[PDB]
Amino acid sequence: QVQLQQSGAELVRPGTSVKVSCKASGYAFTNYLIEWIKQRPGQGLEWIGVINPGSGGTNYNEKFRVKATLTADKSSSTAYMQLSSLTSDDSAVYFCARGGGYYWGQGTLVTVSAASTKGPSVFPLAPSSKSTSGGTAALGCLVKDYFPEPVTVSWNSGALTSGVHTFPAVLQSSGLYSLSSVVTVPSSSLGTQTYICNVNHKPSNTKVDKKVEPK
Amino acid sequence: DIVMTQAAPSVPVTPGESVSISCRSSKSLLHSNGNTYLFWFLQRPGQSPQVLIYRMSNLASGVPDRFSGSGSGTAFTLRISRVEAEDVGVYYCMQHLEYPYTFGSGTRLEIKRTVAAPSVFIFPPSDEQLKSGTASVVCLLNNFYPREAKVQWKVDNALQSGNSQESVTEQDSKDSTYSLSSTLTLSKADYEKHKVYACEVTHQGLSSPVTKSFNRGE
Ligand SMILES: N[C@@H](Cc1c[nH]c[nH+]1)C(=O)O
Repeated sequence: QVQLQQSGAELVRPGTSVKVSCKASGYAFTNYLIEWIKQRPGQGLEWIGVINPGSGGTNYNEKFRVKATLTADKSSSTAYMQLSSLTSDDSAVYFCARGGGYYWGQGTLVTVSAASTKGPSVFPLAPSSKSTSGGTAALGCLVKDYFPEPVTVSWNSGALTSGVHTFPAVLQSSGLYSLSSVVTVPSSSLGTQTYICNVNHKPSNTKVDKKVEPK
Repeated sequence: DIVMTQAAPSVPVTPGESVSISCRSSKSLLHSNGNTYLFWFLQRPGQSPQVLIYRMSNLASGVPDRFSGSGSGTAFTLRISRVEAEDVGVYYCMQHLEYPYTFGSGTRLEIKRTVAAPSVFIFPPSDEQLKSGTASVVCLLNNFYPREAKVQWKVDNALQSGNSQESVTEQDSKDSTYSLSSTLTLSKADYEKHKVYACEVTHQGLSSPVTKSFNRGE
């Protein structure tokens, strides 16, 4: 089974450089091309360039020729993309893909910003009579005031997935993000089942497991 | 460069029916080897893209038979027969003939389902948040269709402006609905100067607006 494993999310200051990696497994790395793709949040796909890891040869979209440098390390089966002279225009998810686009990396989010990391507060959205109808209750968690993206939310350590809606984050007027995650459950379960939202904000090392109590 | 055009930003389809998604190129994608270097990709919400069709008309390995591609050298169609609710996502064409490779702007597939009014829930600010000096009031519109839904906030029956923010989920891959949150943000001090908090919801599935409210102090 082929896998392309990309490095983790980056928060980097404007005017600096960043290097993202794409480690290949499950096939002979030097026998296939690696392509790089940019995707701004909520937007489409843009092609950056391609490298032949066996030869070192590269071709770049002219739009990225000043911005991007593609290299490959045969000994570690890893392809690299360096982005220089960073600006907020470079904030995006960057993908690697084996030639032709059957096999893709999971993406690397790059946020270019001078703002400081901040961890969120996590507040319960408690189920009440104002969130209970026809035997169904709604409850959730509000994940407020964090930077940068992303936050992940699970419920009951991943055991609860049916009826969960975790909303896209919003950027508040303060420049900090906020999101909520909700779940609908049987109202008859409110007294017998513990509901916990597991919130992770990796950039601030925030991990909160908040129990949401009926009120 | 070769410009790829997808003229429809979205196309709607009822599950079990067929749908066509169009793409055009500003130059023929035909190569002298006889292949036309047009590729179709799907990107599901929160996932990496995945290939569907390679070289215009060939089904990629493991892709369901219901997906097919055809075209001239400059105009192309991805046909999805027997559409399933799980086919929601964005469909992109791409040319792989000449550098720089280029993508179309994408066409979302909207799954048509029965119209459904939202179930509306309202959450006062938590005591924990109030201790920190801020108050967030959350109104949840759950599992509705179509996507268009308007939320207005009224505090002490005064219509609010400028202090709410909404988030909408992507169309659910199982039930084809959307959900929406609206959050009204006030300071604790401003929040305690008022008693009645209400969100008013307008949606095609409703004959008249639905209001959910609470009074501060249970
Ligand atoms: N003929 C292409 C180069 C190419 C070969 N294979 C794929 N692309 C060009 O001029 O950009």
